[PDB]
Amino acid sequence: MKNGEQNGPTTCTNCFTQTTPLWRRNPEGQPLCNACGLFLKLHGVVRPLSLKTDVIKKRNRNSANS
DNA sequence: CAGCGATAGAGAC
DNA sequence: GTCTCTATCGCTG
Ligand SMILES: [Zn+2]
Repeated sequence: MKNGEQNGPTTCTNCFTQTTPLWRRNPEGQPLCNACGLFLKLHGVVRPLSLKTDVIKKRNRNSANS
């Protein structure tokens, strides 16, 4: 609905992180951030969310031009 | 033109 | 030396 606010802040229902380069979701339609959706889907087992970090290593980019 | 999945790399001990 | 975790890329419609 145009309010652009499901609630307001699209939040990871698994780790509450507001900072992420790509928003993922759970096969059940629940929103996830980058690592939760990528890790939970790949591992398929509960996980000490304590591995979570508010600091993300910025990587380079295989970009250039041509 | 934008978004997503899958794969691969690096670090620490 | 090995294992694990996470992010970015390329491709398509
Ligand atoms: Zn998350």
